[PDB]
Amino acid sequence: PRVLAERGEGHRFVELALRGGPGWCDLCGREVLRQALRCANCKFTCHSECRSLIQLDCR
Ligand SMILES: [Zn+2]
Ligand SMILES: [Zn+2]
Repeated sequence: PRVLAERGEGHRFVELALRGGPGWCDLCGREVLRQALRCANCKFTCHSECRSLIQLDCR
């Protein structure tokens, strides 16, 4: 249903619905449990708590 995503003044980060499929924090390279934030706009599927550490602008 949710077609629009909170773009904001920077990264969009598309919440990866982990309802059966795992997620790998491309940033670090480990396994992600929580709704990993995947900024397909430039970055990738990063860890939820890691998103706060990523202060990069939307390339
Ligand atoms: Zn971005
Ligand atoms: Zn991480």
